Amino acid sequence: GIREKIKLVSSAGTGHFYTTTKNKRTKPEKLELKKFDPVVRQHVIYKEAKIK
Amino acid sequence: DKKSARIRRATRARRKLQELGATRLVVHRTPRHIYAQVIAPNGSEVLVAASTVEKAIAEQLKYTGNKDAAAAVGKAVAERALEKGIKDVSFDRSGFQYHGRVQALADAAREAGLQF
Amino acid sequence: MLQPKRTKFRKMHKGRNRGLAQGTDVSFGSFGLKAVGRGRLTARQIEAARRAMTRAVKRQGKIWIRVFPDKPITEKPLAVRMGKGKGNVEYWVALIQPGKVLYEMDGVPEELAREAFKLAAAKLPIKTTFVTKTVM
Amino acid sequence: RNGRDSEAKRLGVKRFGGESVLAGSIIVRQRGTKFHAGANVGCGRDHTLFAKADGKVKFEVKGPKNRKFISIEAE
Amino acid sequence: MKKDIHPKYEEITASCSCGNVMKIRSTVGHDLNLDVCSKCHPFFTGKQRDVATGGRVDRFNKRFNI
Amino acid sequence: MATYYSNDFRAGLKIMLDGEPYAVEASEFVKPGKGQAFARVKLRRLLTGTRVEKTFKSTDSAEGADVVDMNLTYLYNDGEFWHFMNNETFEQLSADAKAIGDNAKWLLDQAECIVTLWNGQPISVTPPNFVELEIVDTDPGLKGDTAGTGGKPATLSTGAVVKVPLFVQIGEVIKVDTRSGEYVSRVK
Amino acid sequence: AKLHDYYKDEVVKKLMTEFNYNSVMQVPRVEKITLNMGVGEAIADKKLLDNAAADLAAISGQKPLITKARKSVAGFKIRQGYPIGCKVTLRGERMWEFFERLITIAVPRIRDFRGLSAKSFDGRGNYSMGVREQIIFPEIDYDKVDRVRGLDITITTTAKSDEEGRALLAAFDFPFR
RNA sequence: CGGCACGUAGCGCAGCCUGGUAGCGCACCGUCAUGGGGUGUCGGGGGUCGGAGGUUCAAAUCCUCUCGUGCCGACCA
RNA sequence: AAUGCCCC
RNA sequence: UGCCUGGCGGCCGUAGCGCGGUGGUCCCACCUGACCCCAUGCCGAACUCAGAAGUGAAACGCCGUAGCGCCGAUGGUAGUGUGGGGUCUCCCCAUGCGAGAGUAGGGAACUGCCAGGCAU
RNA sequence: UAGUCCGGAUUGGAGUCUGCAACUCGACUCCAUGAAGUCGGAAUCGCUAGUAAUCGUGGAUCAGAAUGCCACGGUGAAUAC
RNA sequence: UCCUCCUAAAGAGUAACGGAGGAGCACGAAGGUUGGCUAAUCCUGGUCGGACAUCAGGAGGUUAGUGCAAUGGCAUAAGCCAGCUUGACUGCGAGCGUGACGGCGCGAGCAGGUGCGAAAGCAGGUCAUAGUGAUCCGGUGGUUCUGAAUGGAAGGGCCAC
RNA sequence: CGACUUACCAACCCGAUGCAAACUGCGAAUACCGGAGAAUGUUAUCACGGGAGACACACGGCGGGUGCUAACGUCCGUC
Ligand SMILES: [Mg+2]
Ligand SMILES: [Mg+2]
Ligand SMILES: [Mg+2]
Ligand SMILES: [Mg+2]
Ligand SMILES: [Mg+2]
Ligand SMILES: [Mg+2]
Ligand SMILES: [Mg+2]
Ligand SMILES: [Mg+2]
Ligand SMILES: [Mg+2]
Ligand SMILES: [Mg+2]
Ligand SMILES: [Mg+2]
Ligand SMILES: [Mg+2]
Ligand SMILES: [Mg+2]
Ligand SMILES: [Mg+2]
Ligand SMILES: [Mg+2]
Ligand SMILES: [Mg+2]
Ligand SMILES: [Mg+2]
Ligand SMILES: [Mg+2]
Ligand SMILES: [Mg+2]
Ligand SMILES: [Mg+2]
Ligand SMILES: [Mg+2]
Ligand SMILES: [Mg+2]
Ligand SMILES: [Mg+2]
Ligand SMILES: [Mg+2]
Ligand SMILES: [Mg+2]
Ligand SMILES: [Mg+2]
Ligand SMILES: [Mg+2]
Ligand SMILES: [Mg+2]
Ligand SMILES: [Mg+2]
Ligand SMILES: [Mg+2]
Ligand SMILES: [Mg+2]
Ligand SMILES: [Mg+2]
Ligand SMILES: [Mg+2]
Ligand SMILES: [Mg+2]
Ligand SMILES: [Mg+2]
Ligand SMILES: [Mg+2]
Ligand SMILES: [Mg+2]
Ligand SMILES: [Mg+2]
Ligand SMILES: [Mg+2]
Ligand SMILES: [Mg+2]
Ligand SMILES: [Mg+2]
Ligand SMILES: [Mg+2]
Ligand SMILES: [Mg+2]
Repeated sequence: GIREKIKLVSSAGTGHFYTTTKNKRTKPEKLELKKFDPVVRQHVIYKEAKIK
Repeated sequence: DKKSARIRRATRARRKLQELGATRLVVHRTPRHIYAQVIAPNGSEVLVAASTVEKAIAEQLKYTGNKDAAAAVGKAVAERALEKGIKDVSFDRSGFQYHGRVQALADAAREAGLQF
Repeated sequence: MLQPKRTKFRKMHKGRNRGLAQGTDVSFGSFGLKAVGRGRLTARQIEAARRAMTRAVKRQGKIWIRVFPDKPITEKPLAVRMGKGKGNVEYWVALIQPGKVLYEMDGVPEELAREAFKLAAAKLPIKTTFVTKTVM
Repeated sequence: RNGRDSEAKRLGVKRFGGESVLAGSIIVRQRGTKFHAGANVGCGRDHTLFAKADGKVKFEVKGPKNRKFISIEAE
Repeated sequence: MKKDIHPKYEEITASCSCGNVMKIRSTVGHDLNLDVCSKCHPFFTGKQRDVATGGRVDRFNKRFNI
Repeated sequence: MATYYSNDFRAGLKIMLDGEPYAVEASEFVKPGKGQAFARVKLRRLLTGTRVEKTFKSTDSAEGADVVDMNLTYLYNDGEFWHFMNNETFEQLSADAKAIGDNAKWLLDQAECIVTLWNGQPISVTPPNFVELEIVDTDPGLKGDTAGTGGKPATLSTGAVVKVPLFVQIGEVIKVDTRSGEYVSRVK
Repeated sequence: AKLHDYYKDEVVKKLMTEFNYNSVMQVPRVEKITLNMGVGEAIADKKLLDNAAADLAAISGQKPLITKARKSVAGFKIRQGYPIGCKVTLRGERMWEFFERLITIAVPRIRDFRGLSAKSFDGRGNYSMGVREQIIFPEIDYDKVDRVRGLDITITTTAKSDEEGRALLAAFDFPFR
């Protein structure tokens, strides 16, 4: 239960976002990945953020 | 047992080709020679074979185990195949690193026409 | 008192005892005590029979115990209801089928072995018989 | 401290030897590759061998290790 | 042999007190002065003087006698 | 904050009853013939440090709390605060006056002292059992007419006062037990 | 390469006439000299391991490989994966140069040299030996060095038995005895 | 019977939660002080955790089984 | 005007 | 066509191990060397590359050998479906199926495609 | 300014002398070896002037066998409110 | 409540306060791909070094390993190492398995857009099976779909705590 | 500092003998799935719809767990 969940918000200017979990303790640095963004149908970088 | 090592290296891709049922072009590089032959999808029957043991190439060449000789036998095998009507194959490096002599044979074959 | 030093599991299913026996040949010694009946010997009965026969030969010759109690037999305590898990191991048992040779002995005359095995068998719940060694 | 078995998983063979089969139908459900995939059959992520064409199931024992192979004769 | 990985390795002269000069490739960088090389080491004319067995009754009778 | 039931928790748990952390030290579960079961727990109030007595009902129960203890090492004091650090995470931390009550005179620097933190925040520090300290002030002992041992009052570099035998003068490091506030040896 | 030429010109035919070999490929020939410096104190201090690696790179002509704990052993508080050693493999001209340097400079320089053993031979010809001070190699200077290390040499040969391996080193007039 | 919480230096207790070091008091040993004993002062030593099997790189600590000692009730019939 | 017990 | 050797199969121990012998014209392996392609968590060891002075030592291939492994009986001796029976915790009879282990024995593989040397 | 050119213990080898006789058990010499020790815990001792401190010398006993004992001089202080 | 083995009678299923154990996770690499490699344990030789570190050879053969219990599997490795990366993608889905149902699982193949590979190709998480909570109510972002006269808006709907 | 003697215990291998529900380098009879064929069977099969009851079973045989291979015991599978 130490592994919180996060959302990877799109950098394509949309509000689209994935959602996974990261171990906030051993990897404090933000997660940045390139996932498919279906609202513009491109592969764009995704920058993590708080679920809120 | 270098033999067995490279055979184990080849076995996976060889069985994947077996399963995909593709006509595969195999090579076998020794220090003093290089060989090639395309084998029917069942694997038991061979279609055309071009080797640097054949006089038709051994005469034209100066040394047998080197990149230009590999390109020569690659040209030979792609030409013989295309003549026989085979033009779509898959390359089976048979365990050897795709580099140097084997890569030269592959580029010569691609150039002479064998689509892969 | 024979008992396995370790066992993989503590308790064992009851099971049945059907069929003939396996070690039906006197191999080591020259005489043996073959079982004719069918049942389950305990470590206590095996030890009692051994004591009887070794004393009857007066620490002479060589004997072999061809069976070994490995089956753990359990019992419920007294004044306890019938549910609530399996019991707890009381003693150990070696299932016996007809023909299983139980004890062996050599180095003593045939008649002395006869008497020793009589005194032993008088303490076993199975009906048994004397058998001698045979070639082939 | 006992009595905690699990739900049965319904593994086993679903279409036995010489059985007509549409493409995409499970043949065997297993845990490990007790049966390996052969001609025209696949291997799922949990090692369930399914059909990849239509035809009649066949069981083989090919291999240098004497393994069991499921193959579909495409009829 | 990689390029920047390994240290320098050049031909270096080694002179001993035996009077033997030796051209050797090594990592010592500068020249090299030896005190004892193979051919001068007291290894083949030393197996007796480095044990010194002797005999006590001989020592005694040399010390004195009747 | 998993809720805990009375006939479940043994010693060691840190229950959170009534906006206040506690610590079960002992507990006696009773199941009498013909009546509701209960536990007589010997609780321990974990903020003032007083032992309370609570008979709990099988059903009556409480949520847990994040009260934990591990080995922090004292660093420095500044104004009203004491700061300590871990040797396995190196996480910085700051306490307050309340937490360090009467242990102010026992902590010097680099002492490895167990602290209880709650809500990720210290509430009580325990000075190492024996601390080496130096004496700021003493009256040069003169045996005079003493026929018994005598003893002598001696302030220390941290303010504390201890009875030191007679010879310890000034500038001599002594060893005191924080537990009893008493001299143990003059560490050479 | 001096010793290598010497080998090719004298030692092969000497061993031929010695052992009545039929094919020249039968004669034992060395393949690699392996240098090892197991520094158990590395878990306590890694800079010690780095200095040991530097000293080994000095004694030989190569950067050393940092061996690591194959298994996790509690008897020495080593966990699997810890860097606890150094290694150098020497083949070819580097092997021959180090071999010459060793048997001609370092062996004479070792303290109280009464000869090397003739029975440390693996039973398979492969010789191995050890040193107790790394300063016996002129590459490193004892005023520059801080801690005295050790190491062990390992002469791997293609000798079937160890009799022929020892005879090979004797043909190389190895100073064992 | 179960459950349950203990078993750690000669004695009494910590530690154990949250694996890597076993600590505290008295006692014990040797000086000193004293006419001598004691109180006192200065110095020293001692255990490896009831036992066995597991997890683990490693168990006083975690699991499980045994042995021993306490405590609770084993009721309505 | 701190402490200072006992001697078969 | 006959034998040798390479690769790719079929088959998956009657096909594998062991011991003895043997092969270099060709092929193969070792081998030579290393600026260049490429490489070593160091090492031309391996992986590569450029070649042909030497050797069949190792390996690899082949021949022989029954010390193992392995196969294995037509055929004979446990269990069991159906029906009936008993002295019924376990057996018997009629009928159908019929092992496992062991014995005799077999066994030093068989074969397809295409490629290089003596006879033809 | 270092365990050192401090310290000399311990041990190996070789000798001298006395004495019937230096093994147990003498003293001394030569070569090598080079421990502990870096000013000493609680406590405790002597000394008020040619004294303490320090440096040598002799004698008795005695063949040989003193760092002990008894004497002798050399240098020579601090403090006593 | 869930997972593994036996009971369980050679398809699936099968009870007991029957016999044994585990789970309420971990991982942005411990995933994808390409290339490469093969263990445990003993023997001998070797500086400190020793029962056991690191080095070398030999015998051995997967007795090893797999993030975690047990079972099946794994050498083409599913085990170990390295480079580049985000397929731990979005919309679907022939056809099957498993459920009283709610549901749960497997899946070739199609479209868009990537990753590795020379290429054939592989990739919609991890050797597989535990690692979980229906509905209501409400929160956050998107979205003209609705919007009580009309234009907005509030509030609902659709999509993703 | 080295060790000499030897009434006991003995791992690893080798030969021989047994045991196992949670052992398997072997392995049936039955049962189960699929295909084909004849005879027979008042479609006996499946789907959709209207109406239900029922979900306390018992004993005997066979295979077992539990119990004491005790019970007109108890819990399953099949008839
Ligand atoms: Mg997701
Ligand atoms: Mg039996
Ligand atoms: Mg060898
Ligand atoms: Mg009532
Ligand atoms: Mg008194
Ligand atoms: Mg030749
Ligand atoms: Mg090479
Ligand atoms: Mg040539
Ligand atoms: Mg057989
Ligand atoms: Mg038969
Ligand atoms: Mg019958
Ligand atoms: Mg048979
Ligand atoms: Mg053979
Ligand atoms: Mg000094
Ligand atoms: Mg004198
Ligand atoms: Mg010292
Ligand atoms: Mg005085
Ligand atoms: Mg006076
Ligand atoms: Mg004097
Ligand atoms: Mg004098
Ligand atoms: Mg005199
Ligand atoms: Mg004087
Ligand atoms: Mg079943
Ligand atoms: Mg049913
Ligand atoms: Mg549980
Ligand atoms: Mg791969
Ligand atoms: Mg070793
Ligand atoms: Mg294993
Ligand atoms: Mg992987
Ligand atoms: Mg469906
Ligand atoms: Mg897994
Ligand atoms: Mg509700
Ligand atoms: Mg509401
Ligand atoms: Mg809402
Ligand atoms: Mg509108
Ligand atoms: Mg309105
Ligand atoms: Mg709205
Ligand atoms: Mg079985
Ligand atoms: Mg069935
Ligand atoms: Mg009809
Ligand atoms: Mg109906
Ligand atoms: Mg029923
Ligand atoms: Mg009875």
